[PDB]
Amino acid sequence: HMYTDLKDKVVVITGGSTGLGRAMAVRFGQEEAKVVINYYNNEEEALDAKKEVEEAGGQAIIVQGDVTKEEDVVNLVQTAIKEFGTLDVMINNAGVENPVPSHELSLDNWNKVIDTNLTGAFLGSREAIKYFVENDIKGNVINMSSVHEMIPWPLFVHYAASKGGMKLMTETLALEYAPKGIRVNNIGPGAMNTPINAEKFADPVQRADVESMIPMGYIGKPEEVAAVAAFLASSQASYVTGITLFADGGMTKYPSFQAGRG
Amino acid sequence: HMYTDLKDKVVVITGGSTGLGRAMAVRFGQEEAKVVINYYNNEEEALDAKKEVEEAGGQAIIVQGDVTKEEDVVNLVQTAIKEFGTLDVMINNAGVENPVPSHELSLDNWNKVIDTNLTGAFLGSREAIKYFVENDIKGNVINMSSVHEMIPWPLFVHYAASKGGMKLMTETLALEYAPKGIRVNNIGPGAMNTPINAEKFADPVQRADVESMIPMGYIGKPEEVAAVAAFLASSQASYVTGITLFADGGMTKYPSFQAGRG
Amino acid sequence: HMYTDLKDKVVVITGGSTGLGRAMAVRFGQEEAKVVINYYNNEEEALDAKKEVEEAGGQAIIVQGDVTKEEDVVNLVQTAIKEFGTLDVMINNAGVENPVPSHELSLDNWNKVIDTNLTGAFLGSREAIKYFVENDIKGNVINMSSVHEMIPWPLFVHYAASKGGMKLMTETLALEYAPKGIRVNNIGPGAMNTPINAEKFADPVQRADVESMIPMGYIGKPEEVAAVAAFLASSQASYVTGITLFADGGMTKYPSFQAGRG
Amino acid sequence: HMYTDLKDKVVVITGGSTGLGRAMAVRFGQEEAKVVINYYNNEEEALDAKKEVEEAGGQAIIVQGDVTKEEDVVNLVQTAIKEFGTLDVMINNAGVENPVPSHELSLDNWNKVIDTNLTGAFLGSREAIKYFVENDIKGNVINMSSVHEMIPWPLFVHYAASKGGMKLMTETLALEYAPKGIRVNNIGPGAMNTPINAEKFADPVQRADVESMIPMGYIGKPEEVAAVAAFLASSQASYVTGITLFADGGMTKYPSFQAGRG
Ligand SMILES: OC[C@H]1O[C@@H](O)[C@H](O)[C@@H](O)[C@@H]1O
Ligand SMILES: OC[C@H]1O[C@@H](O)[C@H](O)[C@@H](O)[C@@H]1O
Ligand SMILES: OC[C@H]1O[C@@H](O)[C@H](O)[C@@H](O)[C@@H]1O
Ligand SMILES: OC[C@H]1O[C@@H](O)[C@H](O)[C@@H](O)[C@@H]1O
Repeated sequence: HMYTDLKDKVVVITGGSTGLGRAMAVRFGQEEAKVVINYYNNEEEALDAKKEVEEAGGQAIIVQGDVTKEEDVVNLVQTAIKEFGTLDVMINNAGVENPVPSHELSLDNWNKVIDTNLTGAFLGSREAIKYFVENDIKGNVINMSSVHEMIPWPLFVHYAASKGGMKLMTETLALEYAPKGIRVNNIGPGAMNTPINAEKFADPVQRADVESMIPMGYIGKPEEVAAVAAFLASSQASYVTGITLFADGGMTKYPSFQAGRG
Repeated sequence: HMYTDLKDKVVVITGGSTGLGRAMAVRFGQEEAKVVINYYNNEEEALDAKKEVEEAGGQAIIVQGDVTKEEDVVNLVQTAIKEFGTLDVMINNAGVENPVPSHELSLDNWNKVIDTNLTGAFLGSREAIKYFVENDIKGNVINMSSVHEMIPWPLFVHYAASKGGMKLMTETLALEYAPKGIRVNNIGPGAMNTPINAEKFADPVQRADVESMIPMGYIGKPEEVAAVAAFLASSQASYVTGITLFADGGMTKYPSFQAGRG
Repeated sequence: HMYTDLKDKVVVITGGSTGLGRAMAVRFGQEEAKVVINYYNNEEEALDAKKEVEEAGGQAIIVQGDVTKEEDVVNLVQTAIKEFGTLDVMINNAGVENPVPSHELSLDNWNKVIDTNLTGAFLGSREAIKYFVENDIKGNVINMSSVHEMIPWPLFVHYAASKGGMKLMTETLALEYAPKGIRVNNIGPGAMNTPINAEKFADPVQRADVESMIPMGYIGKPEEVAAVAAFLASSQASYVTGITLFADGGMTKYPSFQAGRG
Repeated sequence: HMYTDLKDKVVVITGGSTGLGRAMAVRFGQEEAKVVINYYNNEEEALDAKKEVEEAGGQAIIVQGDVTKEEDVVNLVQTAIKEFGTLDVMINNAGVENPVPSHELSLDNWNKVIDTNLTGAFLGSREAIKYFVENDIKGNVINMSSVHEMIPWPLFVHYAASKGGMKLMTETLALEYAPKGIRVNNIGPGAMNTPINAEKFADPVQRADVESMIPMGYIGKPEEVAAVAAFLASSQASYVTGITLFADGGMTKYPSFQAGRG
């Protein structure tokens, strides 16, 4: 397989039962890693994810946890260490979103997205780094961001804020822990073919509309994001820290400006 | 009298009793605006500031409120509309910070900084914009960010995240409400001579350290940021929305690279 | 009379006879500065502009010069120091553009745009700064960039490259000369009502297209950019160096994402 | 070997006989690619580079060319096609630099760095894209940038400009040709252990000084950059376009801000 240094590395993935999280679990499974699949409520998908990793060539366990609960995040990293012996790669992937005019967005709804998307990533990143520091491991953090750490998003001001914060969070932790050989990076996916977008992409006018904002002309396959995660996690990215690697088919390049418009 | 168009405009300023908030309070006073001074903690400072605004040629009230409590933020905008008749410029200035190695940062300390710096600014922005939409006003929002929406800040991951989040929040709201003539901008201060820095700068070794990180060579004067706020709030900045205007004596330009090191 | 500190300052403006350069010429005229108007091609326009500056309350000369010729740029600064006694603000405004699919762009067409847009601004900046260093003056440089130092621009790769280059040039010179009190900033215009756009906008379908890409909804007025220049040149912007201040009605905020598409 | 899709891909590398260029030739040689090594004057190093590629498992030819001469760049891509059958990956790596106070930097010296670093990359990128377009190949461009497309660099204003322009050049070409499946990306190396820096890193105070601006605490090995190039060139980066992937050990994260300074 591709990245041989990933063999038997322990990888924790939050929201890892579906979409990008699942595709990442499978890919790390293809690299013969030991994957810890976090999930919120749907146990059966997690169990399904677990079997793919096994079938792909990897070891895997599943662990229930809500990333807005500190104890769950703490339990997740502890369970990983308990079961597999260590922790090598931490992937904070869980996220929620919903459209609301910003002047009508409730505090509770704002908080839910901030707590889940940003705070949960802080908690995950903290617990992993704590462990790498205490055990002198040159570990790796991957935080799942979005093109929306750069692209503003009307109706999604909570989401946009959460990823803008995630960017400075990541860049801070990378600077802080770079002297310990702990690397910290973001991935910035564009429009991806995942369960949350599977509704949106039903309407063929909606699918076309979204595709019109992707310069490469297609909605990303989750495996294309998982490829970026495996690269970033590997010793191939040894000198890469504090970055956001956008995998968006050009979406951050301002799709309205194609053909010399403007 | 510089920006005549600011005369009699209503300007609400969270944390307007000390530091940059006070400096801005005074400045809109010099432009003879109606300044609403929010304070949390210390009425005697707020009273002293209400005075300066009045001497400078302005009108002023003081309103107690915690920016992390929704009712306090809603009450603040409502109070401005009761006392002065309307709202023209919403300035979200309140912020806090404290150094903690990130792997040792507690969730509550993380939450306090996020709640204060980012969520309070969201609440402030939301309440102002709502007032602007429903009443057909081409209002203005200034969000007080930091060089640290761009410069990462070890020991201050919570603060950095809050300002990174404020950037995307500001940019989203600027895009979302631009077609309505509502402008939304950030100011990015560097190291300013304010109460938030008084302990740091009292230590002559630390003042010297901070100064060596400012290309222009001096710690900023709070009135140098207030000049930026007056400009942005004015119709001089009519085509200017969604920006962060750094007032940092060059700090974002990478102080370690002066004289061609690297 | 807004920025009183600008009274009697010497302001050199390349391409100051039309468009934004003219708008800026007039504006420093209103601040009663001494405006030196560089023009390349068309004395009758430059004469018409010299007039407006004089009517507005300013003093003005016109100086013929090609910004791609070093002797012309050196002569221009020298002429300003001969006619007016000194130099206070150097504004590098001259720029050109034309659409060509990039894979069909000729080296000479690439070179013309680079030479004009970036190298001319370097030469202008260099000559002004040299004058500032050797004579202990806390002078000011404004470089006229574009939303396209950030927004990529198919069919205009040469123009985009020139402005991306202008950004790093400006930022380097701001850092390099900050300890001397010399400030160096960019302005980033969006789509402005100028001669460079007259053909584009004459076509009502094209004017409508461009307008749909501006969040604020209108093509910018040249005086809205000149307001930004007056601010930056003033001592109001004393702590502001190394920035790009976009005046673009929100264009850099990603027009394709209005209303939550994506 | 790692990226099997790279087997027998034709890769052109400018300045590919030494430093990062050489390390990239070798790595692509390790992936059993066919490498075309451009070089300026030192034929013997090129010949050495050629043999490593062969010994690493790859096919290779060498070709003399000055990237400031259009005919040489045109000849380079033509020779690649002549000899190997096609072109798949174009890598514009050639670059020069030298320290000069900016107000003393000559036009000729400015031009040399602009012509080499930026214009040469445009020429290389153009010739490759022309070929991919005419032959419906989903080819790949990698432009060698620097941390200095983001980090300003006093005494190196020409270099900083050239890479700032390279960034917008790349991002433009990525947006323009994304609909054809042609990806265009930058790599942003920090301080790397290469012939040009081999002088600087002799002085142990200079080596230490440079290392003090690398958060990860070491000067990059050229192979760590070559790893990024192989990733970007591969179908693993299928959804990655228009990006700059910094490989700088954290240098862009503002090294002066370590330990909560500022
Ligand atoms: O680091 C520069 C400055 O950034 C500001 O946002 C902080 O409030 C200061 O405490 C700090 O000195
Ligand atoms: O400053 C970091 C590094 O940047 C690169 O672009 C330069 O070529 C190196 O010489 C330098 O050490
Ligand atoms: O695309 C927005 C605008 O950018 C400016 O820099 C160009 O000069 C205009 O022609 C263009 O309309
Ligand atoms: O807007 C592009 C994409 O950004 C992602 O962050 C969101 O989760 C997707 O739903 C969206 O389609």
